[PDB]
Amino acid sequence: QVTIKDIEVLNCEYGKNTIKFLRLHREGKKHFVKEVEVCTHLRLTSAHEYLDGNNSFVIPTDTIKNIVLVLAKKNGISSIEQFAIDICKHFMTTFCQVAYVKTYIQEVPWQRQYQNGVPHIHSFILVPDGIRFCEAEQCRNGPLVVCAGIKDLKLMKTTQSGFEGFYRNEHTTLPERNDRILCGEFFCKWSYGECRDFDFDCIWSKVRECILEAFSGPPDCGEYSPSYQRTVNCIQMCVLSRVPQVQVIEVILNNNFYNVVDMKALGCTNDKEVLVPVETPYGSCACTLGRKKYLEAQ
Amino acid sequence: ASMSQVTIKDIEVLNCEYGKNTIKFLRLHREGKKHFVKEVEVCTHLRLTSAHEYLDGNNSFVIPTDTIKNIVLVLAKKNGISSIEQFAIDICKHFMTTFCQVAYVKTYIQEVPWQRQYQNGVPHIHSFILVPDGIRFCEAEQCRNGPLVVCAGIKDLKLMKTTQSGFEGFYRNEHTTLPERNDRILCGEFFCKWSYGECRDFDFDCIWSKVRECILEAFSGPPDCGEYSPSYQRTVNCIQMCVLSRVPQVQVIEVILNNNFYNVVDMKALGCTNDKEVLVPVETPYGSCACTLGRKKYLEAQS
Amino acid sequence: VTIKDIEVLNCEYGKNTIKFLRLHREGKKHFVKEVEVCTHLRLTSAHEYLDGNNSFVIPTDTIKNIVLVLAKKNGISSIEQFAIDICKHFMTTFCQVAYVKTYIQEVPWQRQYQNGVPHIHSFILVPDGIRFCEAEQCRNGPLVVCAGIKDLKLMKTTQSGFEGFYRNEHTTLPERNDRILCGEFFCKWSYGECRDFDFDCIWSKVRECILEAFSGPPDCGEYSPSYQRTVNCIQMCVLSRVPQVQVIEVILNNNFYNVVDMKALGCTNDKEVLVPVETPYGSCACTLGRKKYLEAQ
Amino acid sequence: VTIKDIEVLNCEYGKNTIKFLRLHREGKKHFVKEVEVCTHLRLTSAHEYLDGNNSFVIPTDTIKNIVLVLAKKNGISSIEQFAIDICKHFMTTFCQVAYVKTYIQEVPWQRQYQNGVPHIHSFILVPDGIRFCEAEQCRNGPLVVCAGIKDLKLMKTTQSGFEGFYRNEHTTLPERNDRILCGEFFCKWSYGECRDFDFDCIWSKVRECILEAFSGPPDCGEYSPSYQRTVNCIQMCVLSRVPQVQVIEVILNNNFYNVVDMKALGCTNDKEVLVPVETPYGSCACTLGRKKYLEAQ
Ligand SMILES: O=c1[nH]c(=O)c2nn[nH]c2[nH]1
Ligand SMILES: O=c1[nH]c(=O)c2nn[nH]c2[nH]1
Ligand SMILES: O=c1[nH]c(=O)c2nn[nH]c2[nH]1
Ligand SMILES: O=c1[nH]c(=O)c2nn[nH]c2[nH]1
Ligand SMILES: [Cl-]
Ligand SMILES: [Cl-]
Ligand SMILES: [Cl-]
Ligand SMILES: [Cl-]
Ligand SMILES: [Cl-]
Ligand SMILES: [Cl-]
Ligand SMILES: [Cl-]
Ligand SMILES: [Cl-]
Ligand SMILES: [Cl-]
Ligand SMILES: [Cl-]
Repeated sequence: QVTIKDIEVLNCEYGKNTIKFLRLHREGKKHFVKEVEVCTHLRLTSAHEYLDGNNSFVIPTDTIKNIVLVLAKKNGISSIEQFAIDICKHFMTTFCQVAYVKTYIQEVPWQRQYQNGVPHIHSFILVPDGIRFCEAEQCRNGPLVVCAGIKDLKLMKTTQSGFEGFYRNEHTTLPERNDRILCGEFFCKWSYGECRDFDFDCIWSKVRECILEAFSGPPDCGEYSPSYQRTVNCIQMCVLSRVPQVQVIEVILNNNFYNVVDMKALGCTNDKEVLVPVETPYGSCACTLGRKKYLEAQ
Repeated sequence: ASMSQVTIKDIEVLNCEYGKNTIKFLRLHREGKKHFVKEVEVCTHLRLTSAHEYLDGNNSFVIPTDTIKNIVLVLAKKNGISSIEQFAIDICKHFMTTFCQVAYVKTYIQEVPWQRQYQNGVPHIHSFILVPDGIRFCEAEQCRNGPLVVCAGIKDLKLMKTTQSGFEGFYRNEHTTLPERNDRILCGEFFCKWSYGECRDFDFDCIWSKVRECILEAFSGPPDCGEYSPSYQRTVNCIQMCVLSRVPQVQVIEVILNNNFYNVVDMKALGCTNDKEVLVPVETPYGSCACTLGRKKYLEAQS
Repeated sequence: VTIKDIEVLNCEYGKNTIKFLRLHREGKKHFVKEVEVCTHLRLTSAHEYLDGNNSFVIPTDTIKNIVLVLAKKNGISSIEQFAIDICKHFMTTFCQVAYVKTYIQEVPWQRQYQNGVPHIHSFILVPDGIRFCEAEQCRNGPLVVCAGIKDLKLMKTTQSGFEGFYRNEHTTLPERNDRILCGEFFCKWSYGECRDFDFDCIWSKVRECILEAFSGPPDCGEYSPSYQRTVNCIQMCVLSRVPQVQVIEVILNNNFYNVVDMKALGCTNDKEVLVPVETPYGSCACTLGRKKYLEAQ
Repeated sequence: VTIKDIEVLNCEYGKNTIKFLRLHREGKKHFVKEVEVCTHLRLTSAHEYLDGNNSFVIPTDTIKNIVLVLAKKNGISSIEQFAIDICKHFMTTFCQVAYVKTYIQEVPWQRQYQNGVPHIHSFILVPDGIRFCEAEQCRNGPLVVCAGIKDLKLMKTTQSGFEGFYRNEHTTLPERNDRILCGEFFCKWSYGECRDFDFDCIWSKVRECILEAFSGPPDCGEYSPSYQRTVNCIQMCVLSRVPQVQVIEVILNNNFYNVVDMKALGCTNDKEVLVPVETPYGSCACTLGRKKYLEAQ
């Protein structure tokens, strides 16, 4: 005889997803664009809309959309991180029924066109070299926490990669390799915690450079990777060493193996000339590192 | 910093996880001329008892993701697949009993929805058609020395009712332009996931089917009149309470409803009168709501 | 380089992915037809391209408005009749239209049932092959109607092989008399100008022919010596059983299911565990027409 | 219904999505060309379909093997030359082949740079337009080569309108002399049989013409009176500046950006916040050819 008495609400969450818009800014003839996709989710201090059919405290998801568009118009978007902070602060300062707010934003990667070294006043091209995103979240009476990241970042090096000295058992057929293609799709996300004493765009760029440089090694010789997992650690340690603002960094590496096609039966000798990617199944590894000092201090 | 560099000393590993994703295969079973298929997609992830592969470049304890794939295929061949839940349990148990360096294993499985073809009510011995009316999945996970926990679910389940839906009496402020509505199309894409915890005294396929029926029936109401929904959130609660009322084996149920609004096109400027005849779906932006309900007795009984 | 040096070989424009649901009520009982419509025009002039002169251009926005107005005024008895109505509207209304093509696909909503009782107003999405149609007309030429089914995925676990094929120095494929036959089908058939029949009944009849020819009889099935032969069996079955079909195109995109070699893993895979190859993939395509219909042009 | 009553209008088969990377080393410096290849054949007979006789069928598996062997033996100087090599191989090797078509697209790997210094062996995926080419040949006919760029998304925030279009009772679109012009481009051009040039240099030249004609000069831009006129400006720019292009097809799929009405929200939106409409969407397409090239057939 199952009633509300027997049942606990563990979690209730709602929001508006994929709010797409472009913020246009004009300085005379020169146009500036920031196109974004925004998700904003709320947890309310009550669940009457679920438990009783009573919508009294529910802010319509339509109103969440309107608030995002109004703030874009009124505040502009200097950085997606500042815009995410503004949205979270709006919900927390305005609505007592909001226990928690989270805003996710990703940039549409528009770049200004150039003709013969001259930047175009109002013409752009889509150049996805890794999607910039950020995330702000706040519990009522808790810290406002900001994360930034880069996803759908596909990096490949054609050498200075192996995987040797791994655990062997009766189901292990993988050969030892000291030369292979290292191809990874990266999801990288880092927390600034509460710190905001810096330029969000400059620090995002600095973290991106650390990820590319740690992945590749120096351009004249590169650097040997003994595993996907070690490359993830090199990226994380490089970011933490060079960017003090990063408190916690998560890196997910989804890899594609490139197989040297055996062409003996086709009367041919394939000396790492023709390689076929395996898209599925695929390996993943994931690590989150945090500074001892930041975790201790809570 | 006051250091030119962080070292292992300054850093904590909060999480390390690796695995094999999208292991696709079909398990074929023959009873004379009659063929039976189970095609699945499997993901298996491990956490090891150390992170030396990350911290030191030492792969001694790393089970190749290739070996994870080989083990999944061997177990499919040796054990068969009576249910994806039993197969996920078998995979988790294999990793825990075989590899001392495994601290944690998680197996996710989804079924390719093959249905046997029929001609004039007669089942075909060996011919199938793909019919995605909601993707069946399950998830098993175990910490070393902890419970083996099994969840089942259905995702990409798209349900629509053309009436008996409104949203009224919501909070109003200066940015609220949404009108009150007591008649609209309720169109939802559902993700539903439920925990059996450690309980296994039942047929996984029969109970999965029972939960699916509860979801469709609670969404729709009775076939002769339906049932009024005063919000997406209330419909989620009706689905959850229906499952919890009718299926004692479900301890915890999560439901996510991603909705599409269908707008009655204003056709006045085109010289005609649209009386809820032509409606245009809004795919983005879209609303979502999510609720997880659990039995007090099951949650209490854990620590 | 000027207008003088250049020929316009082709000019075409239109509105894509017009999505809407047409709701019809018979008391408490609701009926839905949700569709995605594309409508394309060729104009008798290209001044909008060649001179920057939009005088004859029907805005793509107007194409959308016309599709929605016709849905409201006429209803949708069948997507084929709706595609005919759209093509006729553009041809009879706009002298600047040289050519119109309307593509329509159905969102595959099915009415929910509880204990064998149909629900008055509740539906579930069941994509077991997308129904579509295409109507096209050149100015004062025939209005031609095609219907079809795409994203139709059929699989049989035996009664399939591929043997006796051409061998050369780059041919490693073994002969096989037992394999899984798994195909994603695109099927499209022309009624030409004929309209003396129920579009929904004939569509259903063609779908049944495709499933039955693919599968063979349910007690024993039927051996397929190639993907290409299975395509021919489907086409000949449709042409035999559905006189209204004049021309039928079938595309079969196949997935090979490989019996995993498990010798190195210390066991024996007797066609028990098979791994699908999604890419690269084989395709074959055939279009058959009735002599009578082709001759009579 | 038998073979007697039916004509085969078309038979075609092939291998789709052959993915591989061709690696080339000059000491420490690595060069990559990763491609996706489709190769389709029409055979001189249809016995595999009509009779269940596979004697002349080249397995699609052999098509894959041939593509990989040619990549290994010849390298890939350009995807156009590789597509030519594949077509020539099938025509010279197999007398049962009536027709061959090879489609190739590049995976857009770019070499990584650190402060202007190229990395010897490290790359990043940067899809700013997918490069493709297509070669086709009928037995005893010319080997024809086309090159192109697709999924090219360009946007300008002004110097775009659409005015003076045809009005009727279903036309609600207002006249506009200022709007965002946002287009996803598919561009494809024919060299015909001509091959007296560097395929990579000419591809780059055509890409620059497309960007420059779309944008106009960087200090003022150039007014577009329609999507259709912008397509014409791109085509005429390519034809003016690249003599090797004989025929050019351009498809523009547009997204309208709507200035959100914010009056009800107590706000004044002066082209500050714009929401893109992804569906439905307008398209226009034009193919232009040189008189000289078309006449000379
Ligand atoms: O670097 C690697 N890490 C792994 O865990 C793995 N498994 N197979 N190959 C691999 N390579
Ligand atoms: O049922 C509804 N719940 C919501 O939270 C909501 N927001 N806008 N419309 C809505 N409808
Ligand atoms: O039935 C088949 N037809 C083909 O053309 C083919 N090519 N490889 N395998 C094949 N199987
Ligand atoms: O430039 C344009 N061309 C068209 O054909 C059109 N239709 N609506 N808007 C349009 N804009
Ligand atoms: Cl540029
Ligand atoms: Cl290798
Ligand atoms: Cl530190
Ligand atoms: Cl069936
Ligand atoms: Cl049902
Ligand atoms: Cl068998
Ligand atoms: Cl086989
Ligand atoms: Cl006939
Ligand atoms: Cl770079
Ligand atoms: Cl505008």
